[PDB]
Amino acid sequence: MKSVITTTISAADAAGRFPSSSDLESIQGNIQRASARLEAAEKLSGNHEAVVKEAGDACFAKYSYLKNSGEAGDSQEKINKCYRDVDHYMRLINYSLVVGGTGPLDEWGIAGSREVYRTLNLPGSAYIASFTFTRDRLCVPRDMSSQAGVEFVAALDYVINSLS
Amino acid sequence: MKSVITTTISAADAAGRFPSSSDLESIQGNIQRASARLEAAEKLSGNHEAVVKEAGDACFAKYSYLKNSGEAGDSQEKINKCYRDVDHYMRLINYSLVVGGTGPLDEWGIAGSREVYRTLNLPGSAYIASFTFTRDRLCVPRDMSSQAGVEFVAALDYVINSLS
Amino acid sequence: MKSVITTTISAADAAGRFPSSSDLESIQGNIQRASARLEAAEKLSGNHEAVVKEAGDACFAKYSYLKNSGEAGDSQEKINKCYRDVDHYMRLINYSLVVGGTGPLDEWGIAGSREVYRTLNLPGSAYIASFTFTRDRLCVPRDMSSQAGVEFVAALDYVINSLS
Amino acid sequence: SAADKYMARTVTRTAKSAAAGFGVYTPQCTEASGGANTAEATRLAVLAADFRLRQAPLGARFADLYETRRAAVIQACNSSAEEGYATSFPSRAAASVAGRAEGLRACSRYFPQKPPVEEYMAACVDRQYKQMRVHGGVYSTLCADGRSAGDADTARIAALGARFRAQHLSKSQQTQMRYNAMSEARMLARGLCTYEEAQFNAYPKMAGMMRYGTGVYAASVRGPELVVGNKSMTVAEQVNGVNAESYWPSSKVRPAVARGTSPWMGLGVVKSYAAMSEAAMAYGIEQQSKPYVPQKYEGWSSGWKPKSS
Amino acid sequence: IANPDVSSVDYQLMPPGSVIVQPDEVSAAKMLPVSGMSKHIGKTKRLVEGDGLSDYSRL
Amino acid sequence: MLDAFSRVVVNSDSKAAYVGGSDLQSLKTFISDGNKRLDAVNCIVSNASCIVSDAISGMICENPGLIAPGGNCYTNRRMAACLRDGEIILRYVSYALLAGDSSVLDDRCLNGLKETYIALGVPTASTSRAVSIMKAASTAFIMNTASGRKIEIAAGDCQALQSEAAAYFDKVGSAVD
Amino acid sequence: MLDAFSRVVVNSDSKAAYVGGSDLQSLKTFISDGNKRLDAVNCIVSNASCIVSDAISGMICENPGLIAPGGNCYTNRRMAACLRDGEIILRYVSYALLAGDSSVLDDRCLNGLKETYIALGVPTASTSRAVSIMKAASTAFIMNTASGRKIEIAAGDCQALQSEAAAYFDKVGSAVD
Amino acid sequence: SDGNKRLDAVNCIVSNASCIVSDAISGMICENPGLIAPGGNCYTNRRMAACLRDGEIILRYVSYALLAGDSSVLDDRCLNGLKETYIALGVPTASTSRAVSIMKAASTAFIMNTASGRKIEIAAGDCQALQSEAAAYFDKVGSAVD
Ligand SMILES: C=CC1=C(C)[C@@H](Cc2[nH]c(/C=C3N=C(/C=C4\NC(=O)[C@H](C)[C@H]4CC)C(C)=C\3CCC(=O)O)c(CCC(=O)O)c2C)NC1=O
Ligand SMILES: C=CC1=C(C)[C@@H](Cc2[nH]c(/C=C3N=C(/C=C4\NC(=O)[C@H](C)[C@H]4CC)C(C)=C\3CCC(=O)O)c(CCC(=O)O)c2C)NC1=O
Ligand SMILES: C=CC1=C(C)[C@@H](Cc2[nH]c(/C=C3N=C(/C=C4\NC(=O)[C@H](C)[C@H]4CC)C(C)=C\3CCC(=O)O)c(CCC(=O)O)c2C)NC1=O
Ligand SMILES: C=CC1=C(C)[C@@H](Cc2[nH]c(/C=C3N=C(/C=C4\NC(=O)[C@H](C)[C@H]4CC)C(C)=C\3CCC(=O)O)c(CCC(=O)O)c2C)NC1=O
Ligand SMILES: C=CC1=C(C)[C@@H](Cc2[nH]c(/C=C3N=C(/C=C4\NC(=O)[C@H](C)[C@H]4CC)C(C)=C\3CCC(=O)O)c(CCC(=O)O)c2C)NC1=O
Ligand SMILES: C=CC1=C(C)[C@@H](Cc2[nH]c(/C=C3N=C(/C=C4\NC(=O)[C@H](C)[C@H]4CC)C(C)=C\3CCC(=O)O)c(CCC(=O)O)c2C)NC1=O
Ligand SMILES: C=CC1=C(C)[C@@H](Cc2[nH]c(/C=C3N=C(/C=C4\NC(=O)[C@H](C)[C@H]4CC)C(C)=C\3CCC(=O)O)c(CCC(=O)O)c2C)NC1=O
Ligand SMILES: C=CC1=C(C)[C@@H](Cc2[nH]c(/C=C3N=C(/C=C4\NC(=O)[C@H](C)[C@H]4CC)C(C)=C\3CCC(=O)O)c(CCC(=O)O)c2C)NC1=O
Ligand SMILES: C=CC1=C(C)[C@@H](Cc2[nH]c(/C=C3N=C(/C=C4\NC(=O)[C@H](C)[C@H]4CC)C(C)=C\3CCC(=O)O)c(CCC(=O)O)c2C)NC1=O
Ligand SMILES: CCC1=C(C)/C(=C\C2=NC(=C\c3[nH]c(C[C@H]4NC(=O)C(C)=C4CC)c(C)c3CCC(=O)O)/C(CCC(=O)O)=C2C)NC1=O
Ligand SMILES: CCC1=C(C)[C@@H](CC2=N/C(=C\c3[nH]c(C[C@@H]4NC(=O)C(C)=C4CC)c(C)c3CCC(=O)O)C(CCC(=O)O)=C2C)NC1=O
Ligand SMILES: CCC1=C(C)[C@@H](CC2=N/C(=C\c3[nH]c(C[C@@H]4NC(=O)C(C)=C4CC)c(C)c3CCC(=O)O)C(CCC(=O)O)=C2C)NC1=O
Ligand SMILES: CCC1=C(C)[C@@H](CC2=N/C(=C\c3[nH]c(C[C@@H]4NC(=O)C(C)=C4CC)c(C)c3CCC(=O)O)C(CCC(=O)O)=C2C)NC1=O
Ligand SMILES: CCC1=C(C)[C@@H](CC2=N/C(=C\c3[nH]c(C[C@@H]4NC(=O)C(C)=C4CC)c(C)c3CCC(=O)O)C(CCC(=O)O)=C2C)NC1=O
Repeated sequence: MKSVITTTISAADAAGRFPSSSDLESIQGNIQRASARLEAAEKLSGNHEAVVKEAGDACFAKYSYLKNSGEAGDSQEKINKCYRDVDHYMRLINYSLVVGGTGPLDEWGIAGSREVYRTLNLPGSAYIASFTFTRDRLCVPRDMSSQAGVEFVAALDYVINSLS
Repeated sequence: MKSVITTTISAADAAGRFPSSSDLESIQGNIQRASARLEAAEKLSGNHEAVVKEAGDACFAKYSYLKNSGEAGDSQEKINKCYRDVDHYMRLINYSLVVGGTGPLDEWGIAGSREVYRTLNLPGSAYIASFTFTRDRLCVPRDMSSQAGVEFVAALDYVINSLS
Repeated sequence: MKSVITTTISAADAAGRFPSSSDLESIQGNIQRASARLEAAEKLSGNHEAVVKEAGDACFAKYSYLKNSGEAGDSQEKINKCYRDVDHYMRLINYSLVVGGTGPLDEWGIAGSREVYRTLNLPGSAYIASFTFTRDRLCVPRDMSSQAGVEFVAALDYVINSLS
Repeated sequence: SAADKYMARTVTRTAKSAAAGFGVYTPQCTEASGGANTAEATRLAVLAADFRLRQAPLGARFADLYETRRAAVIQACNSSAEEGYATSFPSRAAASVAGRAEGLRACSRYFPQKPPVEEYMAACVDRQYKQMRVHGGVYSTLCADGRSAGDADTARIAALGARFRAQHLSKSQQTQMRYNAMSEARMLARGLCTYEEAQFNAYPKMAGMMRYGTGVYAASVRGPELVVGNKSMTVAEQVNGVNAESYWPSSKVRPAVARGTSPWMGLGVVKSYAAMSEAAMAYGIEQQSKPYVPQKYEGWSSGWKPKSS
Repeated sequence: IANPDVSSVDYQLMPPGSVIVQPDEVSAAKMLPVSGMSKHIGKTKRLVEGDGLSDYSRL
Repeated sequence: MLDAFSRVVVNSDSKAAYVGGSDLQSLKTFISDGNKRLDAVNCIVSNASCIVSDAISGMICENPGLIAPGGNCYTNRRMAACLRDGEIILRYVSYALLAGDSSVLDDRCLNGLKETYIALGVPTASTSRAVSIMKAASTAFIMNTASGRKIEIAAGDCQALQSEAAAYFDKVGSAVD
Repeated sequence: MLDAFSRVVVNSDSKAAYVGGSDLQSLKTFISDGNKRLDAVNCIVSNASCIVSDAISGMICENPGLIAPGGNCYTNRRMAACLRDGEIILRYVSYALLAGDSSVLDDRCLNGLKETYIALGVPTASTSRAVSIMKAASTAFIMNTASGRKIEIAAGDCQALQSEAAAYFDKVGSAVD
Repeated sequence: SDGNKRLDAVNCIVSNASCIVSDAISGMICENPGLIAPGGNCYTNRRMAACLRDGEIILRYVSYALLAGDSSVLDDRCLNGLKETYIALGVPTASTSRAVSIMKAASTAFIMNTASGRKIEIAAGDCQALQSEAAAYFDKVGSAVD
């Protein structure tokens, strides 16, 4: 998983050396930004269930045709998988938000997503509809003070730019 | 471009030998199946324009939402690009149909298609709707006698299984 | 669909010539008898439910064996089919009454009428009983003017003489 | 294609424009109905004939092509534009062979009978077209008398009243159809043929009796134009029409399939994630299922009595 | 203000599935505490924390 | 137009061999099953307007949108052509029950009908429904299990020939769909 | 083949209702506008070879490449079929002016003409030009503003009926293009 | 010449507004199942209220268009960019275009009294021109929503 610690230890391991003061300053920065991000993670684990509701409901609020034919949303069960995969992505945003690099959200969600989503009849645009809805529902000065919100925006940006 | 001739010549070149009787039997089979395939190509160049019309009109007959919002079909001009890309694919079916291998249809249409279509928010399901419409409009015993039709089915099969 | 104007247009069309003064006189007579026709159409559209009600009630009043087993309108649904058929008839009498020729009543109601009834073991004489009830009952002056009355009776007579 | 179709239609219109005179239709040709019975029955006989024409095997279409092409080349002498029309537009050429054969009044039924040996010879060549239809003991289905029980009775009636129509022609156009029928039978006489032209000489009925071609390929091209008339449905409407699942059968992408679970084991982790629970929603759909359809005829009148069981 | 004057959505004409009704809290005890303040029932819902600001000024 | 005889003769012609023993033996089972086929065709013929009337009126009762205004049964002449078409379908099914081979039924009606009904806008699902109703009705007559007509024949098993008739009706219903 | 009457009857048939008051009221305005339509059709008929000759010779004078060698007017028989076709166009427009509905004109000529002229090589822009000349000429006869003929009719306003005739000619000119 | 007839038409469309607005928006909801469902644009009570308000406003300014008899009143700044606002609030535009079409058809059927259910008594006339002005305005706006 790519984090500050793994990048600098892996880079010093590729170097063949003891970790000099550069890596020490890097993990110093990790323990500087840590509090702002972890506030974001605590609040995400706070109200994740309503994030599932508004996220998926906006996801079919944009595209209605998925509920129309047999294609990707034929039954209520496939819609359960819809909400399910959205909660997987939010759980990975919580994980990468805790780690602070995009490591677990990359190796668990993004890697090999394209063969699966292409193989199955799923349009990434509905996921992107969901995530753009979540970044449009960002209550900064009232819910996630300033920079917690910023880190949440950055991670979810990375989600969309990975998928699109 | 993968054809019979290029596969056997390239394979014999990698072998480091003159072309023995095996390659000769391969091109014997090419000149056996040639007439059936080329009748298909002549008829395709016959009525390709009506293939554009029915193909794209069925493509928006299934999915109407593309004409609804700004996403992929905002204007009449993007619909002209829709019919345009369909004619590219039919012209590549004509090309690979003449060559007889899937060479030009692979290197011209399929190669790197997924980064482009994924990048520019282009759904594959509408293409697949168009091509499945064309294979459902196969007039075999009256238009494309038997095996010309069969070769056309095979090429268009390869198109869908490349895209999906 | 037969009318004055369709007969004369089809006539001069059959000659391959422009419409002479004779066709002009014919459509002049159409716009002479027009107001009597449309007066009858207005009153028929006024009170059609009572006409169909008296028609079907007198139809089963003459023939009671229709409600016998299993030969005819023995159930509520079949008698509902009776009243809706009579309605179609008065609707077609209104239609040809507006047209002024027996065209739409012929091509919609009369054509193939004989074959359908025998197949369904539908007696035409009971239809005749219904229409002749509505024929005998009408008063030329009270409900409407005599000329419109004449037109209405003539159309209904056509129905009878086309039925059996 | 449809080019051929419109050309055929207008050549039939200029064909049947003859004999309609100047407005008075000359009932010598154009009634076609007889009584009311056969008035409605000729429409079903024509639709019968057309569908049996496209039932013809694929081999007969092309023999039909070279016969009608040959005939239409004889129809126009020199006339490079016209032979160009005969080569370039096939169903036009069929409508011009048949349409010429109409506008002349050359056909046999339009001939009345004044002598007997004329109709004996006519009966012989009649039997020749009968033999060229029915091959082997197996009856050809170009015959097409019955389409249901009782239609060909009305074909009898129409044929015999059609024989009665031949007599009340003006003798002018009767002598026209004699000389004119002779000329036609020498146009398409298949060579010079002293015996054919002399047996035509003594017998103008026999000059009428030459069936050049048939209507297989012109029906083949058109297909259903005659029934449908003007109602070619667009692809957009035809996909969204009644025959959606049959017009375009392969349209579906990933049909959802419901597996046959036992009710005892729920098999795993599922959340309804729905506004209404499945139990409640299935209940609502089953309660609201099908409204009693109220009917106007049974509607309460002024007064009323409630019926008693 | 958003009030339609001459206006009726029928909700019987809709297809049988597509009438969905949702309750914020499915309980008695939590819709009304013993004291007056409520986030669901009454005029007391006006006095929740948050929602004091407005995002329609983006037009 | 090929019966079972012409099927064996055409297949032996493609093989270019003589007819032999086993093929003729299966055709001997056909000849021994002859009178059963004769009585079967007699049963389906002697119930024609029966099966057509009940079948098509049942088709309208199943889906009442056909008699609705704008439907394909909505005209009196359209109903006439409807009943007539069902009658002709039953007629060629009866010819296929005589023949023992469906080549006649492939050549008369199965060729050109789907395209036709697409060109007219006849609902193919409803026609497949009516052919299915004529299937179950006709097999109920061929087992003599009609609950309003029970005619006297000596007892024999005819489930195979009934499956043959169901194969013809399923050939028509698969043809229109 | 549908007039005004059959248009109202077909629309009321699709609605499946009776004819009623307002539709018949609009058709009463048709009957009250009857003699104007009669005299209008008489004016367009009594100037036939007039309009065809001036129209097509004007078409050649606008674009003289038609009479140029290799053009579609360049043969004597081609000029014959040219004049004849213009005459038949004017004929079906006259039928549509009698009918009050363009269904006859849609069924006679308007269906299948563009693909025909593509098949024959007839320039569609030149035909649209000729139909436009017949449009302005015919409306100039229908307002009685012809600068070579001024016949006696009593005064009335017929701008709406003139717009109807212009709708027929614009239907033909839009049909060929 | 129009006067009491054009005023009569405007009074026919105006004293039929409740039926016309709730008609077209209820028929719009019926046309597609998703709007009603939770998370839909028109799921909450307030959003449905603004939906009916927008229907009433469209029909109201189309009625104002008729008395003046000129399309200039029908346009201007509030209407213009309406599409910019409906994009900036995520409002579906195909849905609105359908509702405007339904309002058009109900308006012409009221203006010709062919609508079965209301038979207000007026002496008969030709009004086709004015009907074409009514449908003219509804497809001006119906082109502007898309
Ligand atoms: C873990 C991360 C996380 C978030 C980022 C939030 C995001 C979020 N906000 C709301 C919900 C809300 N958010 C806001 C906020 C807003 N008020 C405005 O005037 C502004 C536009 C905006 C602040 C900038 C409001 C007003 C609501 C309630 C909306 C309503 O009920 O109408 C909801 C629905 C549940 C609820 O009502 O609380 C959610 C999931 N919740 C989370 O769990
Ligand atoms: C660790 C992270 C992680 C994810 C993010 C998911 C991603 C994912 N989703 C599916 C599978 C699926 N995902 C969906 C979801 C969708 N339904 C729609 O209408 C929308 C387009 C979309 C919700 C927004 C559906 C319907 C399926 C089943 C597809 C099918 O079987 O046709 C599958 C295949 C296996 C399966 O069937 O479950 C996978 C790997 N799974 C994971 O392990
Ligand atoms: C040699 C083969 C060959 C092809 C097959 C095409 C494929 C292709 N299409 C586009 C590009 C495009 N293709 C479409 C087509 C679509 N519009 C829709 O509504 C449908 C989903 C779809 C038609 C079925 C559109 C709209 C664009 C422009 C996309 C955009 O700019 O948003 C592009 C990017 C360059 C461009 O803008 O033209 C390419 C490479 N090009 C090629 O060179
Ligand atoms: C659209 C066409 C149309 C018609 C032609 C009439 C026909 C008609 N008349 C009556 C009904 C009637 N019609 C008459 C008329 C008669 N009085 C006599 O002395 C004479 C025999 C006769 C006039 C010549 C009478 C008296 C009644 C009432 C009969 C009764 O209630 O006893 C009824 C039953 C409903 C009613 O009571 O009004 C109907 C349908 N109605 C229509 O809708
Ligand atoms: C009862 C009286 C009676 C007749 C008089 C003949 C007339 C006649 N001849 C032919 C048919 C024919 N007749 C001829 C004869 C000719 N060959 C030539 O070189 C000469 C021009 C000419 C002899 C002088 C030929 C060649 C055919 C066949 C034409 C063809 O198939 O191309 C046919 C069509 C049927 C057929 O093919 O046989 C008929 C009806 N038949 C009759 O039933
Ligand atoms: C010219 C008209 C004509 C017919 C209509 C048949 C009638 C017919 N059927 C059988 C005879 C028979 N018919 C049947 C038929 C069946 N029995 C069943 O239980 C099934 C319901 C049914 C399936 C078809 C059977 C089983 C026999 C007796 C077995 C047999 O003879 O093969 C016989 C033998 C003589 C007799 O029984 O007296 C005859 C003549 N043959 C004809 O020549
Ligand atoms: C090179 C590839 C190639 C194709 C894929 C076809 C596709 C195609 N088919 C048709 C046209 C047609 N295609 C068919 C075929 C049939 N319709 C039926 O209902 C039957 C089920 C089916 C035969 C099995 C028919 C009947 C038409 C003409 C009418 C129609 O559109 O259905 C047309 C319009 C031109 C015409 O009328 O011929 C085109 C472009 N043509 C080609 O050249
Ligand atoms: C059988 C054949 C036949 C005809 C051809 C007409 C001819 C005709 N037109 C009018 C009458 C009329 N015709 C017109 C028509 C005209 N309006 C103009 O602007 C143009 C100059 C012209 C159309 C091209 C008008 C306006 C009247 C009424 C004149 C008036 O009352 O001032 C009248 C007097 C009766 C009436 O008022 O209707 C007659 C006989 N009538 C027939 O019976
Ligand atoms: C203050 C409110 C106010 C109104 C609401 C109108 C009402 C009104 N309309 C007309 C009169 C009329 N109104 C109409 C209207 C039409 N007829 C049709 O068949 C169409 C359905 C409809 C299209 C709009 C017609 C045609 C007339 C008669 C012609 C005319 O007077 O111009 C008259 C003339 C007097 C009378 O008829 O008694 C009046 C006062 N005027 C007003 O001052
Ligand atoms: C003229 C003798 C003749 C006939 C009648 C013929 C073939 C043939 N055409 C026939 C029909 C037939 N052909 C026509 C041709 C026709 N229509 C026209 O407008 C003109 C100018 C025509 C021919 C001169 C008509 C009117 C009919 C009557 C309509 C009908 O009865 O179907 C028939 C009658 C029965 C049948 O349809 O088979 C037959 C037997 N071949 C012949 O030589
Ligand atoms: C005077 C107006 C007139 C006609 C035209 C005929 C038409 C006609 N053909 C019939 C029936 C009929 N028609 C043919 C076909 C025909 N016969 C052949 O042998 C060959 C080669 C044929 C095509 C050339 C056959 C095979 C039959 C069945 C009777 C038979 O065995 O001949 C029947 C009987 C219908 C029925 O059984 O219900 C009629 C009415 N009848 C008329 O009154
Ligand atoms: C209300 C709209 C309506 C109809 C119309 C009927 C039509 C109908 N008849 C059936 C089937 C059916 N129909 C008949 C024929 C019929 N019965 C007889 O005894 C006699 C003398 C007959 C002709 C008069 C038979 C013999 C059967 C087989 C069942 C049986 O044993 O009766 C079946 C069952 C189909 C199946 O098994 O898949 C149907 C749906 N049903 C409807 O819902
Ligand atoms: C030198 C090559 C040449 C021609 C040929 C003419 C052809 C011609 N006639 C016109 C138009 C035209 N033509 C006529 C018909 C004509 N006038 C009558 O008064 C009578 C009795 C007529 C038949 C004999 C009328 C009535 C008009 C309408 C203009 C007018 O009021 O005269 C127009 C105007 C077209 C338009 O408005 O778009 C043209 C181009 N022009 C040319 O340049
Ligand atoms: C099953 C889902 C469903 C609906 C909901 C309706 C909705 C509906 N109403 C229409 C159109 C329509 N609606 C009304 C208003 C309505 N009629 C009245 O007589 C009174 C009193 C009314 C309010 C109570 C009128 C007046 C019309 C015009 C047609 C007419 O004359 O009735 C139209 C036609 C639209 C068009 O012309 O483009 C539709 C689709 N249709 C559906 O399929």
